[PDB]
Formats: sequence, structure tokens, C-alpha cells
Amino acid sequence: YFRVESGALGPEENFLSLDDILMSHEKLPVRTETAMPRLNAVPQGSKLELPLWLAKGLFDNKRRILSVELPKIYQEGWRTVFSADPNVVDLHKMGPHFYGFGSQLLHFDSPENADISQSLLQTFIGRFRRIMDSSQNAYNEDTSALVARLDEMERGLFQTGQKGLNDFQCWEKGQASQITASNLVQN
Amino acid sequence: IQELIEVEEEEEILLNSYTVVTSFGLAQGVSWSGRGGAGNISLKVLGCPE
Amino acid sequence: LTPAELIERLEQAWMNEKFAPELLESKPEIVECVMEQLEHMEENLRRAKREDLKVSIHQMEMERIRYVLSSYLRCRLMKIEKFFPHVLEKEKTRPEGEPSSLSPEELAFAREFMANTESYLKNVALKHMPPNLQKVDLFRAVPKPDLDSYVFLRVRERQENILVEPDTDEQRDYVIDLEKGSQHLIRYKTIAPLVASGAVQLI
Amino acid sequence: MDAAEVEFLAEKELVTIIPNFSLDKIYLIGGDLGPFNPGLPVEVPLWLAINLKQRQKCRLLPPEWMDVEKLEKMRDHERKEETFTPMPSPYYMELTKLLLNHASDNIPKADEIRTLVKDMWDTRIAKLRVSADSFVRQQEAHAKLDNLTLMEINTSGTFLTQALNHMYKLRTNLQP
Amino acid sequence: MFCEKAMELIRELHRAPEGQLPAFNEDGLRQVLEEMKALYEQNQSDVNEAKSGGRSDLIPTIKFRHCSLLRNRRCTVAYLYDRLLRIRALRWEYGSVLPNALRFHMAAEEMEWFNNYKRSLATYMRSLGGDEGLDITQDMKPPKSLYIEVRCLKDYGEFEVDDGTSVLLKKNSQHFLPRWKCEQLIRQGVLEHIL
Amino acid sequence: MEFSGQRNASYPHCLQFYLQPPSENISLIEFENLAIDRVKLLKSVENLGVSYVKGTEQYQSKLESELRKLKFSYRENLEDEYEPRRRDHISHFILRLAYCQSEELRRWFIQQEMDLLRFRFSILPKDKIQDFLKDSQLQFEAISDEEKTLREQEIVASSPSLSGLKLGFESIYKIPFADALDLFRGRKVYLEDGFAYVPLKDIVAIILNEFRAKLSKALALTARSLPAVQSDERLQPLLNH
Repeated sequence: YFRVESGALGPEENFLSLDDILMSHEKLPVRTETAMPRLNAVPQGSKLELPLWLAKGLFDNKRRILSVELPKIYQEGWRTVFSADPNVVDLHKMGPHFYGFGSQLLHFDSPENADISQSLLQTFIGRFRRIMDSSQNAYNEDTSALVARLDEMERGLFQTGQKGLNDFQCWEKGQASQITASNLVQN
Repeated sequence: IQELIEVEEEEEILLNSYTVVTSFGLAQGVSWSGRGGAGNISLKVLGCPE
Repeated sequence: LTPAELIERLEQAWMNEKFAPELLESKPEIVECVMEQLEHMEENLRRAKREDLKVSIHQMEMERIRYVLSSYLRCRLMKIEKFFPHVLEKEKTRPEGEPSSLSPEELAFAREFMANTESYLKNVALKHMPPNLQKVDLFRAVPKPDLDSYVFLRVRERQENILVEPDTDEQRDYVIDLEKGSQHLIRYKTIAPLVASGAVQLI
Repeated sequence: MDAAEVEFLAEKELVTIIPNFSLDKIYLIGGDLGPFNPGLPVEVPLWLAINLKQRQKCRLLPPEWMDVEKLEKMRDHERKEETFTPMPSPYYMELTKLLLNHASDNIPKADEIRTLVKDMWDTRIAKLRVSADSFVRQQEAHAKLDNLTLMEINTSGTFLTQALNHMYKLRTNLQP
Repeated sequence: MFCEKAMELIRELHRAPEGQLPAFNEDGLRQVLEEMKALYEQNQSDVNEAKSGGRSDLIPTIKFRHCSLLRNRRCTVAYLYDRLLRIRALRWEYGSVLPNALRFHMAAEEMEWFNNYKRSLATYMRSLGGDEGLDITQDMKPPKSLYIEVRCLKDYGEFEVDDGTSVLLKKNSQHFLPRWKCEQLIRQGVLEHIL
Repeated sequence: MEFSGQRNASYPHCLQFYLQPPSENISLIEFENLAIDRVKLLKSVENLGVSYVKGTEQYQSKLESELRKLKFSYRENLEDEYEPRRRDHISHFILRLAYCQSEELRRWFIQQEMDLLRFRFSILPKDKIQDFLKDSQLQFEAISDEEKTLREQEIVASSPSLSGLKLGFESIYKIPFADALDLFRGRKVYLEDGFAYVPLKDIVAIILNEFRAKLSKALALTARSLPAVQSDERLQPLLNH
């Protein structure tokens, strides 16, 4: 089963990826720069919240229809908090695709791009060692306390580490040669 | 001007989508042109002691 | 040439195909020769009596060879099914004298897969769409092989003046040399000609 | 690549057996073997040696590096050095498991040898952990690996390369 | 907001990463096609009104409708392709002929696709070399021995071993057979490899 | 695993001895103010002297504030203190010419330099002593240190000034009585068979003495050789006033 991968960290989403489809559903705050009829009308200057896909669709580089702003968690007040000790913050109570969504805001040419990139990279480097140690060393135990705070991207790395551990333990204890049934074990 | 033209192009497309003083070396008579620099041209500066 | 070396070449191709993030170039000669070896040995065991010891030894040898051949071919087929518009278009574009990434049977299979998939989507949903939306481009929808993947490798011949680019600022570019029998961890995009030329092995 | 496939490669290493019967020279695709005579040694690949041992048809002889005196010196040197030291066989772990499970009756001081090989695995894995962490903290771009074996690479390697892919993508993103 | 009926399709598949195949949702698919038809009609009416009246301030609302149509198309196409991936897996797990309990979930066009795929794949394998090629859908694990001992989990019919010779797969009977004949029955769940 | 990927050589330590000429360029205002601020420092050392006793903590605490305020080299820092070190070096070469105008002025600035050097040598941590004694020509090799405890008994019995703890914390090494010249001729301390059981401060006295000798030779050269450089001398009166 060749699941189509997410594109989010690069310059574009992958068209057929389910994760990018869910992630782009998130809402973003904006200001209306030209009045809109039959939506009755929306006057100029009105403040709104609408999905990321629609915001990218309407944002011509002239900034003729609307102008965009960063959500609170990507502004300086919160970046300062991540900088203290990134291990403690809950990136699942933040948006479930923190890095993926954050990487796509750089599209809108804000003056704060140089700060957002440094925030994301430093957060990742800060969190890495705990993911490594805890995934590689937790054998046949309740992992629910460990995996609780991890972002969707980080969770994939946890699963890969666990899989690698399990295979070696099977081989050492001699279980590796036996033939068995696959996902059709459901039935 | 140009920006309005491009705006009108986008609008039209979106709407329609739903519808010789000296000579040397016997230079004369020969045609005078280059290969526009497209040949095996090379330029190098020389000097002594540098 | 000699059979021992032919088997060694097959087992080399197997591991290169596992770790390379693209569909590597085709090897029709190896597949034909290994297949006729299995046919020949089968008839030789068929003609002798089946009770003897050495017959069982020969059968074990054949199982070990057949497994590698099967595994190698399955992997190439995964990569064909996953990236079908790209491999088809690249073969359509290929200049004369350069080797193809597809054997003729693989190309036949790829063409059938392309036609079948397009037909399914058109019949199930796209004919019902508004007239301005009935066309879609699979060449744009289907992703591309990710050549920036990291890989482990071991070198079989010495190489010199290989450029490494951290980040993508020229001020950080530098060069290294690959000594005989050493092992390294590096991005696939920088080493791709060396794998095709046979200078290195992926492990 | 799974542990099963790494073992499949390890089974090509040659070992010495003493047969208890007689057979002529036999020609295989991979080479010529024999002749086999009773009570006299011959070289064969490990996949054949294990099979004949199970069916009570031969005796195994330990490889010359499987010796307590040799393995003690190797363990101490490995603990002292700041890097990976070269190893007595490229497939030392796999060979240890296969021979000591089937051929304990022919290999003296087996339970001493298990502990000595376990210590080397424990040291080398720790060095690999430190190297991975250092690779990410310093945002490095290339590294060298001259004495790691294929089982040791394969155990931890998939995680590391998966993490490095994402990291390389985060640091470049400001310049499409 | 305009995306919500399409998201039902996506969110269903996302909830189950095991590769198992849910029942084809028909009414959601129809609702998406109807919705797009309605949006198209409104946009066409406003386009001709703006063009005939010579009025420019309708253009932002026209762009607004346009991008909504494309979002709806992406959600539905993305949903169909994943089901094709889950279907393709059943040929390589399980076997050539599906159980009726599982065919109940597929659409008619999906059965057409599956049969086309089987025909083409069988053609490729038959052409690999020699006479009648190589069935590469077997030897999924590296081989250790010629013979294995197998135990029957279900009452099953007659099983042919060579020419007229056959064995009867009655539950908890036990046999010693060559590995290459048992391999698919073990994968489908009829037999158990003991020891 | 093993990975792959300029002014340090000028002043590996804050200490410097002016062997190498800085073969580079300067601005007019730059060399002017580099020298003049140090003139203020020379006066300030003796102003601190008239304030209170030489070399006490009051001296130490105020003196480092002068250096931080005046941007010249320090107790040695690991960041770019090489810039203050080369400024100190360059400005030292510039200072050779101002107070060579009279021997009394020469001796005056030499005396505040000796006071400053004694302060810096008083500040030194152990690692500084260990690396500078080896990296400099100031080698002064130690011999047979295990005997120091027999001299822990003998010196303590034999000396009013020294004590058993000073054997270790003013770490004792063997060099001749003549390197402790004032101590043998005053007969102040335990020395035996012509050898002295010596702490660093005696070698500091030797450093100051050879520094004075070399600096005096340089001042003679300053008096003699300088006239080709003297195309401008407008600062000299303001400096001698």
C-alpha cells in the first residue's frame, strides 16, 4: 500500500496527499481591501477568517483583494516562549501539523520570514534527542505518555524508530524465519 | 498602463472561460559582419611584470 | 562471463536498486542469462534419479538464486507503478545512444497501466463535471522522485575533487576525495553519476 | 532491508566441516565443492554446513578468530579507541548466533564467548548514538564510516536518514 | 463553508491507515457533483450579467466562485485514487481470486479496473524468460529449507500435490510438505507453519 | 564517525613581548589616540599609587576598570581580544618615541610598566602559567620535584618567610641561587648547594629585568636611529609638557 507522501515542507503541497488536504483546511485571519458584492455585500476594511487554500487563491501579489496576517502562535510573543525550552510545549494542542502549516505561510512575503524560518529550524533541533532516545529505548510498554505531545511529522519518526527496534528483537529471539498472514488477518 | 492591460486580460479570460573614410588590406567589396560572438572567441589580458 | 561472476553482478544490482530513490537503468543481459541457467539446471536434475544426496544440495542452490531474481524484479515494478507518467515521458524524450530505464516488457506494462487509470477516473467522475473542468493532467498531479534523499555507500574505485554543498550558499561549498575501500553518508544527488558508472555501491 | 536479508548475505561465508560419509566432487553454479571423504576436513559455505549439521552428517570446527584470548584483546582495544575499530569478520554477530546455537557441542567455552561478543556490540552501538546526535546539533553535511558493519548500519540507520531528510528541507526553505 | 460536504470523503479514509477498504460512499459523491453544477450556473449567470451590463465590481466574486470549484475537484479526485491503491494491494496479498465477502465493498468500475490489472500483470510475468516465465508474486521471504510441517486451521476441500495425488485438508490434520507448494495457503490463512 | 569541513597566531596569550613588527597600515588619528590614551594610563597608575598602597585589591579592582574603559588588552579572553592585543602591541611601538625625550621620563614610564606587569603576573591562573612558560622563551625547567617534601621540612625549619603551604601553592621548582639573587645575598631563605626552591615570582623578577634590559636597548635605538621617520613631530611638545 503505497500511501502518497505529504509535500508541505517544500515549495508546494502534493496534489493527491490526504495530509496536505487536511492541513490546508485550517483558518487564517485577513483584511478585505476591495468591497465584494453578493456575499448583500462585504464592505472594504472588513476583517475575516477563511481557509488557507482560499487565502492563497485570492492573494494576487498586487494585494488588490485582501491582505494577510500571522496567527498568534507564529508571532514574536510565542516564538520567545519556544526559545526557553522547546521540550515542554504541546505541539498537538497547537495545530496538529505545526511545521507543515508554518512552512506554507512563507508564501505570502511577510517581512517576518527571516524569523519564522529560524524559529522552526531551532525548534526541531531542540526537540530531536528526546524523540531518538524515547523511541529507540521503549520496548513492549505503554507508549501513550511519550507520544502524547508529538506533532504529526514527529510521530512518523517515533513509529519508524519503534519498528526498527522490534525487528532486531524478533531476529535475536529466533522468531524471524516463520511464515505468516498479512493485513488480511482482519478476517 | 501595462498593469491595467494585464488586469483586463485576466478579466476577459476568466469571463470567457464560462462561455567608408579609410581602408586597409583590400577591405572593400568584402561583406562586413561578425558571427555575433558565437564562434570560438576567447579574450585574455597580458602584462609584464604583471 | 564465468557463472560465479554473473551471480555476483546480480547480487550487486539488487542492493543498488533497494536504496536509490529513482528507477535505475535496465539490465536485460543479466536477466536473460540467469533465466536460462535455471532452465538448464532444472532439466539436468530431472534426468537423474531423485533419491540421491547431491540432488538435494543442487535444489537448495537453485532456491537461493531464484529468490534474488524475484525480489529484484518486484522492486523495479513498484517504482514503475508509482511514477508512471514520468518514466513514460522520459523514455519518449530519450536521445539515441543513451540506455533506457525500461526493458520492452516493462514499457508495455507501463503503457497499459497509464491507459487503464485514466479511463477509470474519466468514467467515474469527470464526465459529470461542468464543461470547463472535464480535463485533468496526471503529469502534474503525480509526485516526482526525491533525489535529495540521504544514503550510505562504499567505494570500489578511488575518486577525486567531489563537491559538497551544505545549505545552498556558495560561501560554504567545499571539495573532498573518496579513498579506496572507505564508507560515507551523503546526499544522493551529488553521487548519482558515480552509481551509474559503477564506481560506488549503496549499503 | 530486514534482518532476515542481512542474514541471507552472511550465510555465504566459508567454514570447515569433517564429513562422516563419502561423496564425489559436486559442481554448483557458484563454484566447485569437494570431494568429501569420511573423517577428513573440507571447506563449504555456511548455509550448507548448518544443513548437514542438523541432519547429523558432519562436525563443525570453530573459525580461528573464535578464541577467548583473541576476543579479550579486541574488546579492550575497542573500548579504548575514540572511533570504530576494524573487526575479525564483516558478519561477526550473525556467525556467532548461527554457530553457537547449532554447534555448541563442538565449540569449547561457548558461554564465555557469548559475553565477549555482546560487550563489543554494546560499545559500538553507543558510539553510533553519539555520532547521530552530533550530526544534527552541528548541522553537518557529510560523514565517514570506515569500520561499521552492515547489521549495525541496518539496525539504526533508517531513523537517522529519515530525520536528516526533513532537517535539510527546513534549513533551505527561504531560497526557492 | 463551501468545503464541508467534500471533507466527509477525505476524513473517512484518513481515519484508517491499515490499507483496509471501506464501502464505496455514493450519496456524498452525488452531492459533490450537484453542488459544483449549482455553483457553475450561478457564476455563468453573473458573468453574462457583468459583461452585458458593463459592470466591473462583480469580478472579485467571480474569482471567489472559481477557486471554490477547483477545491471541490481536488477533494473528490484525491479520494478516488487512494481506493485504487488499496485495491491494488489485494492482488499481492491474498491471491488471484477475491472472496465474495470482500468484493461486496467495490464499485462496478473498480471491478473493471481490477480485472484489467490482473490481465496485464499476468501477461508480464509469462514473458520474463524461458517458457511460461516466472511468478514473481512468490518467494516473499529468504529461503531456509526445502520441507516444512503444516497444520490445517479450516475444513477445506481436496488439495492436489502432484498429478493424481491429493490430500484432504480436514481441521487439525497435520502434514509434512515441500515449502513451495504451501506458501500461498499459509498467506491466505488456511494452514499454520508449526515449529 | 569522523566529520569534514587567522589572527589567533598573532597573540595566543594576552602577554606579549614585541619581537615581531606589525607590517601593516594605520590612520593618523588612530596612532595619535592609541598613544595618547596610554599616556593618560601612565599617569593614572601613579595617581592610583598616591591614592593607596600598591597592588592591593583596591588597586586591582580600580585598575581593571581602567582597562575596560580604555579598550586595551586584559586578563586573557577567549573571544576577539586579539584586537586589543594588537592595539596594545602597535601602541607600545608608538609609545617608544614620546618619553625617550628625557631619561627621567623614560624611567617614569618604565616604572609604571613594571607595576602594571607585576599586577598582571599577580592575576595569573595556573593554566596561563603552564602554557606561557612553555610557549615563551622563558622555559626555566624544573628538576626532581619529589624531593620538595624533604624541603617542606627543611625550608620550614630554615626560613622565616616561607611555609609548608607555599611549597605547594607557590609551587616549588629547582633553579640556581642566582635566579633568587636578592634572596641569597640577603640570605633570607633556604637555598642549598647553590640551588633555590623557587616560586613563579622570582622568574617574574627576571622577566622584569630582561624586559628592562631589552627596552633600554630599544630606547637607545630610539634615540639614535629614528631621524628618517621624523618627517612629522608636532605631538612631541604636547607629549613632554
